[PDB]
Amino acid sequence: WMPAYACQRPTPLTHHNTGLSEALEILAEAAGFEGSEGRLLTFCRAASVLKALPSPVTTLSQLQGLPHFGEHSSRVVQELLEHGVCEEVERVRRSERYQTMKLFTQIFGVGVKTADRWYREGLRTLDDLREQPQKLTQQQKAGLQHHQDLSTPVLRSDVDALQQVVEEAVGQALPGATVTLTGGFRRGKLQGHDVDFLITHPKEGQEAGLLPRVMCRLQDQGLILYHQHFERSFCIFRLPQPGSWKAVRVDLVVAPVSQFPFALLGWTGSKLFQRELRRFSRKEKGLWLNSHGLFDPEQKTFFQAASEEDIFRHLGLEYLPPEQRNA
DNA sequence: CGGCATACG
DNA sequence: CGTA
DNA sequence: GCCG
Ligand SMILES: O=C([O-])C(=O)[O-]
Ligand SMILES: [Cl-]
Ligand SMILES: [Mn+2]
Ligand SMILES: [Mn+2]
Ligand SMILES: [Mn+2]
Ligand SMILES: [Mn+2]
Ligand SMILES: [Mn+2]
Ligand SMILES: [Mn+2]
Ligand SMILES: [Mn+2]
Ligand code: NA
Repeated sequence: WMPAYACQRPTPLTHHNTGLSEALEILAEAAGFEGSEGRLLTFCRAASVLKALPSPVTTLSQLQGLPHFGEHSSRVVQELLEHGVCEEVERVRRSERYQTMKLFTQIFGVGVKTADRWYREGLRTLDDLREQPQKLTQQQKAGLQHHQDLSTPVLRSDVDALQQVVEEAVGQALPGATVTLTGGFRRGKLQGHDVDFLITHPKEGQEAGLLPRVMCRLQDQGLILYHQHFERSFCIFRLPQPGSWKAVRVDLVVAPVSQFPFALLGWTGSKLFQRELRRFSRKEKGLWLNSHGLFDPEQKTFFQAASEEDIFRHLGLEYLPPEQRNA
């Protein structure tokens, strides 16, 4: 009925089990904060299964046979069905550890391992970090300086304005180069916390060296509040606002046209969808997938793809448009 | 039991 | 280590 | 935590 991999089923952005999936994703996030990547994956996959269902789960019976639902995740759902609340989920939500790790890892430049060390050192608030600035990287300094703006949702109106600015710099850097919106906005999201663009050129090889030229041109237009210094740039952009501006996270990626379908697939997401697609590729088809290509390790050859549709066909999967990849 | 995606900065 |  |  329900296939076991997220890449085998459509998952829309909005669905019929929002509250249940949100609770399982709390437990997934908490597992990640404790270094338990296996438990994180199971809770993420269980949440995703619910997102793919055609109607609301009303009774425990309806979980029988669903993949990734065992004793633990089924108990979470049963408590939510019976009481409207899962005691374990609420305990996590309320915990100082969860709240502080969430706060710290949401900083650009701070991962789980840094947040955990800071937690163990007794630090709890952003102002605690600002009081010891010499212990921060340039990237963390930027993430902390801009943290408030970076916590404010990006709207689709913002995205269209940013895309025009990036296109202008890309056109000067290399006439004929193209700019494609990726990430969650390509999956149909109306808001996000960052904007992603994928840049290529129709003539293989002409894109070499492009990203430095693009960044220099954005920087001299005064639009770059932060960048590293390549084929991936993780920036903070200055975005105009009524009578002011706000900081926005923007990722710029370059790929040659031979790699573009793979890069588009990977950068469009969702994260879980791509992990599941790569898992499926390797475990079920014996092929190795990343955002550069698809490798047959037995013949030692790369698959040529001209489209995302090609890639799904290579893997024997029915095609899913981006708006159904919201695993 | 082992596995859990796979890259770049 | 961080980032996607 | 769950799957094969
Ligand atoms: O930023 C994200 O979450 C994405 O683009 O999928
Ligand atoms: Cl684990
Ligand atoms: Mn348990
Ligand atoms: Mn009860
Ligand atoms: Mn994104
Ligand atoms: Mn991004
Ligand atoms: Mn590359
Ligand atoms: Mn084991
Ligand atoms: Mn375990
Ligand atoms: Na972070």
